[PDB]
Amino acid sequence: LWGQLKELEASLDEPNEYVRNLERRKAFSHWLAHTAEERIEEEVSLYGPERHVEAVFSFLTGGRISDACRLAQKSGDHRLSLLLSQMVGSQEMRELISLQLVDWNKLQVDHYIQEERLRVFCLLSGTPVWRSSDNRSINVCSQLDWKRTLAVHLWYMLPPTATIAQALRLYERAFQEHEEGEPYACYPLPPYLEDCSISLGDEPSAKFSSLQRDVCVHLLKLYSERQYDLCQLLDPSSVTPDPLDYRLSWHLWMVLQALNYTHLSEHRQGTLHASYAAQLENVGLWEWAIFVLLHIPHPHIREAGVRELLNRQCVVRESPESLAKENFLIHRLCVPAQWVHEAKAIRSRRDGDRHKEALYLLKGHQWNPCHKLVTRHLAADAVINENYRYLQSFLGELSNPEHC
Amino acid sequence: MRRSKAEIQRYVENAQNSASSPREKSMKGFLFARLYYEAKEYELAKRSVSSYISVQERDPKAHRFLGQLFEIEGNVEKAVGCYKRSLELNPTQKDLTLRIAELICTLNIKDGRAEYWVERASKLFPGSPEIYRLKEQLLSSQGEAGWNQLFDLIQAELFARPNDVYVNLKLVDLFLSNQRLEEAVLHCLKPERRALRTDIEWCSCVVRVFKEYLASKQGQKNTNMRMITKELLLAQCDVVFLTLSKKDVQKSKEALERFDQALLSVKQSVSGTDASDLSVTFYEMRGHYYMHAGTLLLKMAQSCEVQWKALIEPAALCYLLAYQVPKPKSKPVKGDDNGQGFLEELAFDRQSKSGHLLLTLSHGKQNFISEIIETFANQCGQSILLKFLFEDNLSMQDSFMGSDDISYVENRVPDLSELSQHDNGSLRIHNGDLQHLTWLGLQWHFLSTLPPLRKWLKQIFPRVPQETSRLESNIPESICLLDLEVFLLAVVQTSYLQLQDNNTTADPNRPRCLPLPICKQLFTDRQRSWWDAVYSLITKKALPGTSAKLRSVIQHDLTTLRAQEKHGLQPAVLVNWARGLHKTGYSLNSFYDQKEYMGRCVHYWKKLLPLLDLVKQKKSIPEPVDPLFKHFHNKDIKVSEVKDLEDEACIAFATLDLVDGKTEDAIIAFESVKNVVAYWNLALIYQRKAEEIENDCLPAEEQEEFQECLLKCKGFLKMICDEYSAYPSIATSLPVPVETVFEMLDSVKQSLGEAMDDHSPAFMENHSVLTTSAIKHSTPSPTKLTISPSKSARFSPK
Amino acid sequence: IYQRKAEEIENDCLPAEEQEEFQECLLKCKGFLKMICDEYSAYPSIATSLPVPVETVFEMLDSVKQSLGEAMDDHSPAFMENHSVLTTSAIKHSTPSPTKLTISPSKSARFSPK
Repeated sequence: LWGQLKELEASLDEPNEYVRNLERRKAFSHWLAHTAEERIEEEVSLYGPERHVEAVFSFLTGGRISDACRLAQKSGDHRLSLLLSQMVGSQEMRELISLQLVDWNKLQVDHYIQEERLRVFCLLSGTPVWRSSDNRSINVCSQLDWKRTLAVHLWYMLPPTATIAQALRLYERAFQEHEEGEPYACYPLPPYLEDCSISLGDEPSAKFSSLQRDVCVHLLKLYSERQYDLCQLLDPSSVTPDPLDYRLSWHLWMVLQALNYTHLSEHRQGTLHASYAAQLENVGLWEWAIFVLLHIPHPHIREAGVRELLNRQCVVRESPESLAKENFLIHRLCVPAQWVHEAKAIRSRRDGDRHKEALYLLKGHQWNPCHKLVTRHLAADAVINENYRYLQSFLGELSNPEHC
Repeated sequence: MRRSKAEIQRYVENAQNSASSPREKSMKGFLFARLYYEAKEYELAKRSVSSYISVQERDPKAHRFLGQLFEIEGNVEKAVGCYKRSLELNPTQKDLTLRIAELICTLNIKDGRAEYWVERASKLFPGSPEIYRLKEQLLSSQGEAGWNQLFDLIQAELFARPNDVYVNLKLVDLFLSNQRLEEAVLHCLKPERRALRTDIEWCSCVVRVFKEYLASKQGQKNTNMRMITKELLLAQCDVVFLTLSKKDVQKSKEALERFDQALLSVKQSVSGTDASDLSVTFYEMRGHYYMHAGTLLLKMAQSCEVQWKALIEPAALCYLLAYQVPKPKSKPVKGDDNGQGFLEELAFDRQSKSGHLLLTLSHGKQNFISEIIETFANQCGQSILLKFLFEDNLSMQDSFMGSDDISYVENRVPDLSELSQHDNGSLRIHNGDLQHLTWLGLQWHFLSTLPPLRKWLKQIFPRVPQETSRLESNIPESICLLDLEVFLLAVVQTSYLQLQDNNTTADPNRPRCLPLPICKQLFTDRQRSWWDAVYSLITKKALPGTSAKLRSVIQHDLTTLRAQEKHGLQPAVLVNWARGLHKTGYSLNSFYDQKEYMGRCVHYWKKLLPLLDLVKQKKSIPEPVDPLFKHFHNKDIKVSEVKDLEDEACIAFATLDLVDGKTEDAIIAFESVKNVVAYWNLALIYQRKAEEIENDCLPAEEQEEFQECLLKCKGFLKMICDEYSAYPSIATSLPVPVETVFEMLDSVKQSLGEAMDDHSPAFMENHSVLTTSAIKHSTPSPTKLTISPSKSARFSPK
Repeated sequence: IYQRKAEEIENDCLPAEEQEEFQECLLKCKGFLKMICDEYSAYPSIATSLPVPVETVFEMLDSVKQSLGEAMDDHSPAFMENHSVLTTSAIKHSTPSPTKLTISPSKSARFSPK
């Protein structure tokens, strides 16, 4: 949808909006064909040599017209193979198949034809639902996932000049209840809900408003409509069964911000940053939870969140891992070394280690707290034990004319 | 596409197999119930919503929906129970309180719950007609105690709604049930009841009550009996009129027969010398009887019971008899204008209708009225008329028509000036009804004469300004008489075109326009809704609380009438408005009125010019999905006609500059068009310039200017004569008869004297200098009054 | 303006639509004349800004009341609540630059100086 296309970079001139839309439509068509590949190979392996028409239908619903033609030819269906060879680029052929279907229905010959075969002719004619003379409804989309259903709308139901937004709108009408027909397409559920047999019992209109859509449909809507709601798109429930998994939602928000989408409310941005930082804190990647919090636009909220996380997770014990995390914060994240030392001073106070507290207050540039701690609690013990070098290390550094 | 039971059940089974808990299955139950209801599977809908209610007991929508399912099954008590529960959970559902009251009254009126629910509904919807009906049903069950409360309820509802036909009928029936016939009569005689005369059930009830009263008092010579007999003849006439419009031919025959017998019964009591109010009403009602008889004959021809040819002459005799009935001679008795002015208004309405129908039925035949009098104004013609109307049901002696003298009929063709006066009288009874106005406008249009819409609109809307300075405003309070005039001109034109397209296969003897009672709706429901909104707002007759909705209707379609952005008008409508306004404005002697009409004419020409450019480019004109005025493709402007319309627009611009007193700019503009109409306007300008110079003692310089003006006038008049001699078809484009051009040319020759006939200076060789600067016809933008006093307007209207 | 609009509509045989427009024009005229009287009653100094003697405003207000008749004195529709729609487009008072005479003849100037 948004990435660099090699075909658009090969032109020295600014590519016309029509050429951009055509190459984007081809890239999206290739994406749809690749998403169906694993499932079509499974389906074709199951149908065997006896159900060659169902295997031909499966290849057509993946855009693999050449392999559908070869399978039909190998199975001895030379008439179907000839028909399929003519489908690449002729609108006239689609109209002739549509006339042929109408004539079979008028003559009541359609009832003697296998349903799977009529379904192939319906697909090739660009008719999504066909009513046979026997009052049987042949639905092309009935056995398709929402991705193959959308692909059939893009390849067979629309002209080769049609935009991604036109294909999406036609697919949306296909699963909505309308005065002109029964819904014939599946609703675009997330993949963890695709196998949930949600029995759509007799009241479907009130249930679709509660059913989360796949993140891919939300992205296709955002591409078609620049003002589409980002709150639904960035909800974890569009991707995962776990409502606490903010991994994809947070990274999508960073990419959408890089694409100049800015219409996400500051409150929802704050929720995404806080939820993903809390997920990383629980996994023990709290140094990366700081990185996530550093994306917060508001300086005071950002600063408060970073210091709060440092105060919780900063360890006073020098392990090679703790020092690697500190080096990551200071050198890669550019976090002030002062704040890391302040957090270590607060932790040393909790642990009762007044020596380490004084050392980290000194390194943290907290001169007044350091001086009060040294004078009240370290000076008397150092004088009584004659440890003058120890008291001189703190008081010597504090004695600098800029600190005094 | 209705989902099949099997599709819904597969969807429900899949949605139930995917649910992790019994609670989650039941939470989807409301959606399943709605799907089963859309499939008419009410038992499965009930099970699905009951399974939802057992998990979500506090959802008002589920209890409401369960009540609807029980109501469809006819289980009223369970429905009322579910609706009560929904109303308890959400009291904002005022509609449910009314539905509970209706259902309880339907189940058992003697239920003490019914009074509570009806009174609770009455507090939520004060003055609802449905609550009045429920209270009527309750009180009708309570005997004598119910009677007094029902009387008080009816008086309260009549105070809130005096024009409700149903409540007025119920009051009369309640007087009749208590043998209070005198009060039923007194209630029918109330002057506020004149508004109910448009309803057939009311007029039939009034007729019934008055007949019963007159029967009960037979033998008492009371002044009240003459008054009730007068109002009975009026109410019978209304029943005939309403039956002619709203019922079939057979019911119209029976209504006219009852009116015939009523007139016959009164004829013996009316001696021809008595100037009594009953005698005046009897002769007025005789005229209405014949007008309605002629209308019934044309109705029988319209239903294909009889051929048009056989009923035209008999119907024309009936309209002749109706037209010739003398108007009631008003003695202005100082003090009670409400009774006698009404019979005069009826007489004007009869004379207008009958006179226009005589002109329609004659098809322009000069001797038509004479042929009808000779053929049918005799006892044999009466016997033929009686047979057409009543077949063998009435004898010549048992009929008013058979006993009436029709032999004394004058050979009087309706005069157009008298008809225009009668039309102004008829407008008072119809109160600005759009059907009446459109019908009159069509009658004048079939005569090729402009309807006097300005006079009609000033009578209907006496407080509306003639023009507005804010044509770009769409505010309803900015409406002017010119907006209403162009609306009526377009309605009349669109009605005329619609009658032509429907008449291309009609009998040559069929009247071009039918009488109002039997005439189809001449306008669209949108044109009705706009006119009724304007009328209700301006006359302050709008119902309380409706005024915001009425303003929105007006504001939308006022943009169309003013030809604002995206107006969606057909060009032919703009041409008709500009022409209608040009002709009306030119015929007015008032400078201010001429300027307003010419200013508005020029406004529509300026809006039409860009559409003529589209037609010249062979581009299609945008048509609205629901237009205020229908587009008629038989009147689409042809590319050949575009030049003549551009020249007509230029003439209208030059005429406005002339009316503004910019005489020199107008001369230059007329000289540019080079058409007979422009030469005629140039001749008139130079004649007026010569008459302004004509004072009995001119200086030699003013004598040369006078002679130059007369020579220029002679020049342009000669060009008109020379063009007319080449093409006699030009007589149709001339604003005046060609005789007036010759008379003016001969007067100008007499004033020039014989001594100048041999020196024509080459009238066109010396003005070949001034190149192309687009003359911007600027209307002044509103720059603040700076009074500079030094040009007295030189233009007095002599 | 509204008085002249009413006088242009005043012909002796008006359609019901033209009778409503006539009454609306007279009600608008009465409204503006009343506003002048109400402002004069608050500030008598306004008599110096008026183009006419205040007596002529009262005479015109009383003639307009006589033409409306006594039957409408009790129903004031809120004279200013319904024209709160059209945003700011600078009304360019353009004088016409001299574009060459194209004669389109179809609007007779409606304004005769009576």
